[PDB]
Formats: sequence, structure tokens, C-alpha cells
Amino acid sequence: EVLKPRTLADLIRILHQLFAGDEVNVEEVQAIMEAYESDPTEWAMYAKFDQYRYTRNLVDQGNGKFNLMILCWGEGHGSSIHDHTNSHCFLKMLQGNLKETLFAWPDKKSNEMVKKSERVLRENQCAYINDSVGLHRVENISHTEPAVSLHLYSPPFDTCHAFDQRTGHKNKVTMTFHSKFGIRTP
Ligand SMILES: [Fe+2]
Repeated sequence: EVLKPRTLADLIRILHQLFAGDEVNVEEVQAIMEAYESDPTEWAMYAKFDQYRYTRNLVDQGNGKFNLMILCWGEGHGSSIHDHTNSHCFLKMLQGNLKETLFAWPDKKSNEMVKKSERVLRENQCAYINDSVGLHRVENISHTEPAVSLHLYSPPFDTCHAFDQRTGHKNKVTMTFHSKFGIRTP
């Protein structure tokens, strides 16, 4: 049924096709991303880790239609609570496991933020979020093993908001790249 990419390169070629149009079948993309079985030999050149925080490694720019990146989560590394600037956001496990916590959007009022969902992303699993779905944070469940995830964001975006869990108050964040196309960035 689902078109099974046999390599990361096959998957990228398919994604160029699915995003060439104006419509995007979210469930179709999710299934094909999930069908690709992670192969470290194919993405090791992008798995550039850092001691203190997770890293963002650009893989492909999707002919301007999407950002395809790989995120490298060290032991105990996790994200802030954040939004996704009106884009489709697909997140596939390549190695290890992320805990995904979904949060409701805060009010004008200051308040502890509310969890809507909490789950562990399995091997090769592809998850999906956008701003209408909620906010989230992802965390490596392991303090002894890394996690690696493949992210597709459509359209691409440079900035999002981080939210304080005690308050709901938000700061604008400009996202940066640790490496692009396997090459380290300034
Ligand atoms: Fe996210």
C-alpha cells in the first residue's frame, strides 16, 4: 500500500514530489516518512552532536517547499515548549526515543500550562503537529543513549516562540543551524 522508500535519498526524492503541488496529504507524507527504515549509514554525516544542547542539521531545502533537517539529542537533551509558525511539521525517529508532550495554548492570563497529551515516539515512528494541534516539547527519554530525529517543516521558517511552562508567557526564538549538508556552520 504505502510507497516504501528504500534509502534516505529515495525518501527525499519522493518528498520533492509530494510537496511540488499546492496540496499536501498529511497522512500520505506521514506514512511514507514512517515507511522509510532509518539506516545510520545513510544519515551519519548529519549526526553531529553537541555536549550541552541538541543540534539542528540541515539535510535538504525541498526546492523551497520544506526544510528537511536532522536533530541530534544528546543524553537527557530536550526542547523548550514551542509552536510551529503555521507550518506542517513532521517528526520521524531515526534512533532512540523522544517523549512528546503536547500542551494547550496559553491565555492572556498567566498560568501553569496544561498538558493535552504525552507519549513516546517509537522506532521509525513519524509524528505530526501544527499550531492548530497544539504546542509541544520533545525530550530524549535516555540519559545514557542519544536520540536522532528527522524533521520536515512546510513551509520553511526561521523563527518560532518558546513558552515558559510556569506562566505561558512566550519569547521569540530565531533557530540556528549547527551544520548544513554535512558541513559545520559558524
Ligand atoms: Fe517542534
